[PDB]
Amino acid sequence: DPTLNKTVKIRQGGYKGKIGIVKEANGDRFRVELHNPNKTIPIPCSF
Amino acid sequence: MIIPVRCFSCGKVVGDKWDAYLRLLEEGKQEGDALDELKLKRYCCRRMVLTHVDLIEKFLRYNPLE
Amino acid sequence: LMDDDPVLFNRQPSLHKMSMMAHRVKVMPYSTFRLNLSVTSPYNADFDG
Amino acid sequence: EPKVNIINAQDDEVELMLSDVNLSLANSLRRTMLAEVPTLAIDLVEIKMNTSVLADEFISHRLGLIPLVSEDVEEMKYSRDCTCEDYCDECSVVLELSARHEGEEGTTDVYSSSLIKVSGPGNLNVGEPVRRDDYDQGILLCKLRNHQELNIRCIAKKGIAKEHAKWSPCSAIAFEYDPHNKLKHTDFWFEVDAKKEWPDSKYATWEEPPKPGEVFDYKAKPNRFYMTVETTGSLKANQVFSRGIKTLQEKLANVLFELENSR
Amino acid sequence: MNAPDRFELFILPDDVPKLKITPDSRVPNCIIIKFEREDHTLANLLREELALYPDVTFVAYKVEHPLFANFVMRLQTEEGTRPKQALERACASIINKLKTLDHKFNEEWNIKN
Amino acid sequence: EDSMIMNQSSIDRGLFRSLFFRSYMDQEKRFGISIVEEFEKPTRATTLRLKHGTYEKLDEDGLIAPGVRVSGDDIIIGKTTPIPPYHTKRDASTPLRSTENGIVDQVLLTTNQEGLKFVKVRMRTTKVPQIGDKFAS
Amino acid sequence: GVKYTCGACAHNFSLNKSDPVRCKECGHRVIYKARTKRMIQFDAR
RNA sequence: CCCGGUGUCUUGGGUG
Ligand SMILES: [Zn+2]
Ligand SMILES: [Zn+2]
Ligand SMILES: [Zn+2]
Repeated sequence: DPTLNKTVKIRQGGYKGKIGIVKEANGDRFRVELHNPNKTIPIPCSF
Repeated sequence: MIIPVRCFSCGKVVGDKWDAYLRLLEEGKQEGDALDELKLKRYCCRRMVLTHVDLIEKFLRYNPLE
Repeated sequence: LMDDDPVLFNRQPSLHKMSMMAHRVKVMPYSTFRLNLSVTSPYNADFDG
Repeated sequence: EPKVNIINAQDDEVELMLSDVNLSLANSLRRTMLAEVPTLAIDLVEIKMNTSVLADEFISHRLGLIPLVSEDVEEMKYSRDCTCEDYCDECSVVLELSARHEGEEGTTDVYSSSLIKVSGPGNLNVGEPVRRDDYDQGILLCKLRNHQELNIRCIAKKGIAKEHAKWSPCSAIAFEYDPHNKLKHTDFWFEVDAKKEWPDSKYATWEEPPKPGEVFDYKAKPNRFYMTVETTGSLKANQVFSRGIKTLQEKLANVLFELENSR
Repeated sequence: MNAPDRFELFILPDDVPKLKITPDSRVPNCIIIKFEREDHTLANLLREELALYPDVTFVAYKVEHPLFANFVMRLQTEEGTRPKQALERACASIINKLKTLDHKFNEEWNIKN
Repeated sequence: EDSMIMNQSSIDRGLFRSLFFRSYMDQEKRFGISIVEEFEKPTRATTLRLKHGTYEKLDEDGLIAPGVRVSGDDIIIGKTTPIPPYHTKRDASTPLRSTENGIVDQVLLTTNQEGLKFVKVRMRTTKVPQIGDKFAS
Repeated sequence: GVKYTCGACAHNFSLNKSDPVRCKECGHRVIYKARTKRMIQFDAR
């Protein structure tokens, strides 16, 4: 999986337009460490 | 640090009235009267301007690192 | 941990046996433990820190 | 049957009397105007350079509080409801700011008037920085000294005050009724004589005093509600009262829809 | 760290109905209505309106916990009327009063313009 | 019982909000004539007993750069120590405290009295009042 | 390679691993790393 | 190709 630790932008949902980093990519549901709030969200790969 | 944009308690914008307040004090008006002229009638808004302390003038005196 | 699970709750210093009573857990947002106000007395607890 | 009598009016505050309604409706109108009337406000700040003495999120925090012209916001969509990828012209306004101080002396004050609208919805009067006059520099954001620069890109979005108070279209809402306490909803604290020790309402002369020998009307209800709606300039005062009523209608309409669909 | 998202006050999850009606079979003709993602703002408005209707014998609400934006209303009507229908009537009355109220403000506003 | 209700809108406009700063210091130690620790981004192939956190925020000089957000257990200063008698070094890096987050604000690089390299990393975050925080008149 | 900044005269320059820790212009021995290339976003809340 | 952990002894100030 060559998608971990690379910078990401979210294009759908309530967090649309925010920068983040892929913290964990087990399967389908990613963990993005969103730059804004101090938390790591669970998010689907379509987003 | 620098004048707040809004009154904490009620939300009326007070961040555009700081310059006007300092000028009125040079002309010899008293603090109560200066606030009156700016139409800050509720005492929640008055505390914001009357008790702010402008520290940013001090921090700027430190020569830019870059 | 989930609803209705019993847990042992305890506030030092334990001076007598009602310093340790079992409560039912109710999961809630924020970062404090919540107590119904009528149990503050046996723990000699208050909310000043 | 509801009646309104406007006591005073100007651009940013309307003082008015509201009558022949229930207390609960006057209160729900008060709450709706504070909390649920949409406005436009900065919600994302991209800092490409900030060498001022203020911390990055400190400056960003002030930006969120700047009131923006929100007149045409009803035709605009929420970001969370738009079918597009990322952000486009239909769900956001883009603003830009760039300041710098050349010279070894003096201070450059960065004001809200330097916020330049770059992109936004076509022909919609939104995303414009509030200004009293034309020579009014506006809200102080930062201060700069030699070689210090501030170059930021701001994304403004539609939102409501339930999420964050910066989207609130109103400051205070003055509100009172029954200036002579005929309904006896309060029991006055006094040392010697209650009437001399409590000041008069500013609407004491709009309602006659209670007759000394007059009997207690246990059937009287609150019926006249005087309120003043001040705004920040993000919306005009007449729009806030109108859209408060409009917003409250759709919420009740949505409840009505759900009952006739659940069968 | 444990603060919930503030947008959860008004945005409805997809698996969660905005409105849920259940019976209270302990007494005749009584329903429990659970409102999701709503406040005192909506609830108090409906409650007083309903109480002035002659065929509503009981109406009440509670916001069980301010950290969760919901409330639950209890509504009992006499044998003739069906509670759910009566709720629709209360809704339409208030929409009408606010429509009237919006109209009368507009008229008075132009005169002062 | 001595708690208090605070107006959430006042918090939103900035009431009692505060900055918080933490500085981390590290330096290279000497173990012999030419045996010194070295600041670098440690390669997984050559260094044993690596930390579990991510190393992907370090630049090539072994130091993280200002402006990057960091979370707990992330490495912000990479340093190795050689193993005495390839595959010769051992990690001696410093992770961010597990309970914290924020933005790297400024990185000082200099040398100490003994001439070896010396760094300080200051991290800033903002603490917003919430349920449980203490106040007093 | 990596951008730095002189704590005295503010000249910018780069250094690799081998070079001594000083400013080329004035010899000042206190230096600071430059701002990262990546964009930073804040929610203005 | 699984598993994967790092400190001990004292001093000073707080919290309840
Ligand atoms: Zn105020
Ligand atoms: Zn859009
Ligand atoms: Zn120099």
